Amino acid sequence: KIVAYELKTGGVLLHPIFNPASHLHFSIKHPHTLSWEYYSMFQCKAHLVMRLIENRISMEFMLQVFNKLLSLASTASSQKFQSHMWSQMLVSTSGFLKSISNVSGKDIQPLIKQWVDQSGVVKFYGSFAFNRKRNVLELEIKQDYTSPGTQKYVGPLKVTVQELDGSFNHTLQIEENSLKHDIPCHSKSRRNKKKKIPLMNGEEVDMDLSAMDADSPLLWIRIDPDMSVLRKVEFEQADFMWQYQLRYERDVVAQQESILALEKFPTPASRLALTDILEQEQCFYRVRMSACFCLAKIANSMVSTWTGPPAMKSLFTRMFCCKSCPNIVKTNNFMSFQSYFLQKTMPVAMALLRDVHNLCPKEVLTFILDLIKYNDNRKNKFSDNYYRAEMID
Amino acid sequence: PHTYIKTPTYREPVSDYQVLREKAASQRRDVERALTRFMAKTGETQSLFKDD
Repeated sequence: KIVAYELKTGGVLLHPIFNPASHLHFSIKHPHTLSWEYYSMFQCKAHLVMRLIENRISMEFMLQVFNKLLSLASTASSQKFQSHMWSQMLVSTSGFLKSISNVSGKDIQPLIKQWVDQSGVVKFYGSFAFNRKRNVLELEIKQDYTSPGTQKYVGPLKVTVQELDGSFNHTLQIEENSLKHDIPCHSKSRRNKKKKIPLMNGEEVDMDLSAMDADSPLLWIRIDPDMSVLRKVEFEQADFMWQYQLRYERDVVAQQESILALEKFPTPASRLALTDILEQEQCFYRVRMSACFCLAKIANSMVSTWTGPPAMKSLFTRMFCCKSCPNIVKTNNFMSFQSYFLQKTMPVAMALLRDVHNLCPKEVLTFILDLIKYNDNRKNKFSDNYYRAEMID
Repeated sequence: PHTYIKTPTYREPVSDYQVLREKAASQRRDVERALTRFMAKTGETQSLFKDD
């Protein structure tokens, strides 16, 4: 939301100094002259910058800062002196930074100078190349700092590389003149023997390594995984790396960004990846709800190649319909709250299917109308208004 | 044994889940269509098309 708004119009400036922001058509000196979208993005950027301050100075020290502010205010709140002490209930920026420096011993003045006083987000364009001879991974990260909303980042940058030997984090120092970052790569001895490949968490899984390159061990790369800067990343992986990142990652933002990047690769391996995500309980439900729409877009792009039925129809009849009647939907029992959301989002994406003539097929429209006719809600303890409203959608 | 013995018969029962779902669905759709057409005809009405 904030990178869309700041690249759209100028930027949000937390803590201006009194104009400080002249790129935008109102004055930021008073709350009653702000646009309402600017007020919303102001609150949004403020809580993300506080998450960044928690990233630099750990969460228990952050809660100690907040407790110190509240305790000064509550010792202030019981005095009777007319504001000799009632102004300890008012916080400022300098007092907040001083309380942070009191509890932690680190000051955050570079982070405050970059993300508060400066009003911009950063844009990262990354591309990699694997050097087989020296066994290194040559990243190439360049910033677009000449757009109207952007600024230049010179700090450190975390990158997480999943190779066959596991998941390794690397810190890169991205100075102004930097372009190529050579990080080292590990072995490929988990392709010699079939062993399980260890993940970002402590677990390990069986991966189908037939799509991987023979010479490179690395399975996927993520630039800034923890969202530790206010950034927009445009990484150029290979399509099998996006499919491996969609399947076997233990991070929902990486699964979402792989869904978002698989729309450019309409190959049938990506259709198999999104269909395996859709069939998979123990995936987070908002990833499957995105995989519905991604599968609809991919299915629209590979017409005159699609083999069987329309996308997600057989999967809908496998998950939510009767075993004896495929075209009759099961009676509504909405007590699971994840297959309820997936059930009410799957025909909405299924209706974006189009034939070679650019018209929605009469197999999906008939399916949606049979979902509407055979709807029986006399048996669940929950209402049907959102599911029926999504059927109209 | 039409002459000394006898036994009763019953009507053919339709215990099929498919046709029971179809019967309940079509009866609900027909009664709600009849209700909404009756309530739109005996009151103030709007129309998506001109004089419809």
